[PDB]
Amino acid sequence: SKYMTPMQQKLNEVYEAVKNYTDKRGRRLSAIFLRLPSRSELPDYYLTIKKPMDMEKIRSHMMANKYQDIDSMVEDFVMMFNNACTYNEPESLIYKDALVLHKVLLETRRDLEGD
Ligand SMILES: CCc1n[nH]c2oc(=O)c3ccccc3c12
Repeated sequence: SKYMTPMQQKLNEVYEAVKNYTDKRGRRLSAIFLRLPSRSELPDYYLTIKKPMDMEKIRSHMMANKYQDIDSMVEDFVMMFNNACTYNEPESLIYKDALVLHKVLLETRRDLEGD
């Protein structure tokens, strides 16, 4: 009950790798991605993005034990970063940060392929 299954441990490790990542200056890139603002605060996002995603949604799904494999969680992260890179321009910091975290995600999945 305290003890997570191997799949649960792996899901958590991937999630935490993205969440905890800090650049060389100590900035936690996940900060902005934790929770989307509301429809009144970010209207153009909701009018243009088909499938809203934030890390709270991912975390809630993980904590409900609803991901069956690592690929399913990775797909939600990838959706989130592609959403960020669709809504925001390439010159923007949120776009750039999404690309870094997307690399962190994939590198973490690859680092754990034998686990
Ligand atoms: C202002 C917050 C923000 N602007 N553009 C965004 O794109 C996103 O994909 C996203 C995902 C989770 C939390 C915030 C944002 C976001």
